[PDB]
Amino acid sequence: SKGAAFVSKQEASEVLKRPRRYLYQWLGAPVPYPDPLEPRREVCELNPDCDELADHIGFQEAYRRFYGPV
Amino acid sequence: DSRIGKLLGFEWTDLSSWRRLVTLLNRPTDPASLAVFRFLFGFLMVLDIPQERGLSSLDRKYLDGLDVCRFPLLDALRPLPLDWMYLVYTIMFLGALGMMLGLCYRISCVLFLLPYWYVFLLDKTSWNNHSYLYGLLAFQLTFMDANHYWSVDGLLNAHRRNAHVPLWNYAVLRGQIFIVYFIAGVKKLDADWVEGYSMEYLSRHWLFSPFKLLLSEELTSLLVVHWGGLLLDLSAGFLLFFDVSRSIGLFFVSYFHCMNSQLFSIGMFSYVMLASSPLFCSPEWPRKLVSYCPRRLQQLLPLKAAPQPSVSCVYKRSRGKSGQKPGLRHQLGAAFTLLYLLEQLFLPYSHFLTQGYNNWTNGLYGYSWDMMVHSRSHQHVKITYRDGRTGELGYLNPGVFTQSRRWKDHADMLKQYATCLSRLLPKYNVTEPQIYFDIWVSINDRFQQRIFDPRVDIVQAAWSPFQRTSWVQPLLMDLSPWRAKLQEIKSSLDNHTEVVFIADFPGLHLENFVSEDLGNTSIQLLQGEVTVELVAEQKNQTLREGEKMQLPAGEYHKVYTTSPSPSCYMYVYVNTTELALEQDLAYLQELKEKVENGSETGPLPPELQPLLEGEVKGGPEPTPLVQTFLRRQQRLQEIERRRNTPFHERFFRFLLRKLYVFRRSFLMTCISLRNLILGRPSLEQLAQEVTYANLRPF
Ligand SMILES: C/C(=C\Cc1c(C)c(O)c2ccccc2c1O)CCC[C@H](C)CCC[C@H](C)CCCC(C)C
Ligand SMILES: *[C@@H]1O[C@H](CO)[C@@H](O[C@@H]2O[C@H](CO)[C@@H](O)[C@H](O)[C@H]2NC(C)=O)[C@H](O)[C@H]1NC(C)=O
Ligand SMILES: *[C@@H]1O[C@H](CO)[C@@H](O[C@@H]2O[C@H](CO)[C@@H](O)[C@H](O)[C@H]2NC(C)=O)[C@H](O)[C@H]1NC(C)=O
Ligand SMILES: *[C@@H]1O[C@H](CO)[C@@H](O)[C@H](O)[C@H]1NC(C)=O
Ligand SMILES: *[C@@H]1O[C@H](CO)[C@@H](O)[C@H](O)[C@H]1NC(C)=O
Repeated sequence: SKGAAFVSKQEASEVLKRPRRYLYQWLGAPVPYPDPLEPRREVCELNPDCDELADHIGFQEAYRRFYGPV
Repeated sequence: DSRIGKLLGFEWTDLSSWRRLVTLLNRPTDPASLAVFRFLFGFLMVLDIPQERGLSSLDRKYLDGLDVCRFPLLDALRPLPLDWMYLVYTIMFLGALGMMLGLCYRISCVLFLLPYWYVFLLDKTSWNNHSYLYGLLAFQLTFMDANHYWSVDGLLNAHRRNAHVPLWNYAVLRGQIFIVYFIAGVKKLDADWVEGYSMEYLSRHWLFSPFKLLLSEELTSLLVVHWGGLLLDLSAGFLLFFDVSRSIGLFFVSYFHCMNSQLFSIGMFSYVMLASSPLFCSPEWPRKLVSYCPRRLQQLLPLKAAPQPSVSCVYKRSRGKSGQKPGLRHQLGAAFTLLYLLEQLFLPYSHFLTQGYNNWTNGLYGYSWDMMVHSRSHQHVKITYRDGRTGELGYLNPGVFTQSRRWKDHADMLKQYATCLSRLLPKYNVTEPQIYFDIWVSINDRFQQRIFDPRVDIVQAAWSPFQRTSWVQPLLMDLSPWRAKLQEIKSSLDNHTEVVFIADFPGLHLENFVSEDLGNTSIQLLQGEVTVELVAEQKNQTLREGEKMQLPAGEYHKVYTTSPSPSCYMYVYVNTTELALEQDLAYLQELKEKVENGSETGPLPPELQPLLEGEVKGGPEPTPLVQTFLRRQQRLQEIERRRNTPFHERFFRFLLRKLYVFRRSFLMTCISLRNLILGRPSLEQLAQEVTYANLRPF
């Protein structure tokens, strides 16, 4: 439980979980749950943000160091 | 004169000796089609750099100071700082522009080639067939004399203006496209493609609507989607070469590429293939097209006069002079053509040498041309770590310190991830760890099953490229026919119940924790022998075929396999909390409908007043049920409004978004080039510029 990296035993051991899907949405649209590998890397349709890269650990601090207080 | 000579374009006697082969492979040929293809390829790569190569998103992928686990082919390769990466992409853009305009063609091709392969080899997760094809085409075009017609370098140099080129420039490109089509076709001669499992659900797209007038969906998903693709791959391989079958081949191939562009999000690959299709036509089609225009257009379009002699071709001398002896560049061209085509044929089937990369599929993805042949789906991923000092056991967030998710399917990427975690965890108070992985995955709708041994420490595991990995679980092809029966079980359920099918090896066991929400969960055994243990009271029951058990909700349980063969079972569960919330929401909706239509004359409860008002102002905070109802109603209205949108608005938004991407890429590149050249200013100025760069166009 020391940071975002670690998880508890309970959350790690839930096999029967509702999966958020790399392609399209679990909520709607065809073929979300099957994986086509060749298509380009993009995720659930939302506001004009292309990728999940901003969800990485420590993104805000590194971005502030490099490009200042945006 | 001979029919074989006319059909194939060369006589048998031309192949009798090496010298005649060199002469055949360096005969004069018109340059026009090659020039048109060079222009189109340059334009498409220029459009592709700011979109798929990731220049717009590169500020959030190679950010300095961030700790990320990379996946390069060679561990020696490492990214440069962000600014030098933007300089590299700038050099790529300049090379692409030079190739498009044909200005300093060889330097432009080199400047596009070296950075492209540097970026390609740096990350294995961004590999795919249509990037490998672009790399190969850039490699081929570096040597070809594609700047002899409709090129700025022709205007700056008389000797290279509308000149002949050797035949092998066309031969290599035609061979590449033929190899792509034929290898893709043969790779799709698989049990999962000819039977209707891969791409089973793509028949529901509205583009296939006319086919449904004459065929059912089940046949439409087999005859048209699957068999049609194979037949078109082989035929488009063969038809385009011969003059008789070129028109029908062009029509079918254009239709095929347009549909692939609309159905998928592959990118510029469909347009590149469309631009490569005309090369099987005669070499001189742009010239006759230019001839068939009014004089006013001819004053602007390229030259129509016959091409002049060149020096990079072997000219047969009919003046009685002895034939021109081939020099060195001609022999090198012939050898390059033969060896390159042989290597291109060999490489897709080179998976028996690099066995370290082999998996349930064959080798790394990108250079096999097996497009849309295998579809995978993952259920669970558990990463356990044991500390080397205290002995504590803990669990990691599955997608930690990573940006892609192909590491769940390849042993080598798993080993790199394990080493990265080993180096990084000591920053988080963890000594020399031992890391274990447990990943469940199913390919083409089979039983979900482990892919790596969950009892092997990946940090200290053994891996070499040219030896088979000893901790990759085999794929059970003996359980394939069950995919029939399972589908029937998928159709026997209500709108709420859900099913998950599991197959497990002997000796191994699965520990699971049913959450409190998933009440009324059951486990049924399909084949083999298992024992289900509840740890709350330490009670284990052995289940035989066709037996069902009601598992606890909110407690741990374990399933052990105790048969000589793998055991297959199934979890069938229903989410009780969602059901109760849905019933309550339906009751509330019924009450508001009674209020609106005049019924329920009595005063409404206070908790219902926010629903009619629709706004929380000057009153108590709403209950969670009211908030959920209002959120659902607002979401439904938003979706309904989105559906009712005219086409022109969607087109305008698409154009504005693309313009935003291009503008952001250009501004970020300019900022970093200024940083490199004139140095880095204060933080406030950097923040101001970055805020300006991200602004929406409006
Ligand atoms: C998605 C499909 C194949 C994968 C693919 C892709 C995406 C490519 O970009 C390829 C480019 C070059 C070579 C092979 C490629 C490839 O394999 C099948 C798509 C099938 C399509 C939707 C069916 C309609 C067209 C058929 C052939 C019409 C036939 C009509 C019959 C009555 C004869
Ligand atoms: C618990 O879930 C089971 C499935 O795990 C459901 O059982 C269904 O119950 C109805 C009762 O009328 C039968 O018609 C269906 O055939 C049953 N489904 C099966 C066997 O898959 C049910 O939703 C839940 N039952 C209880 C008692 O909570
Ligand atoms: C219930 O039965 C299972 C069936 O295997 C038991 O699992 C074994 O447990 C012992 C220790 O109790 C281990 O040494 C064995 O290796 C386990 N077997 C396998 C195949 O892994 C389980 O222990 C039993 N539980 C109780 C409480 O009696
Ligand atoms: C444990 O890690 C925390 C969080 O990173 C850090 O503040 C601290 O220095 C570490 N504690 C010890 C006792 O090493
Ligand atoms: C079950 O339904 C509840 C309804 O609130 C939802 O939050 C949850 O994500 C679902 N899944 C599980 C595993 O509880």
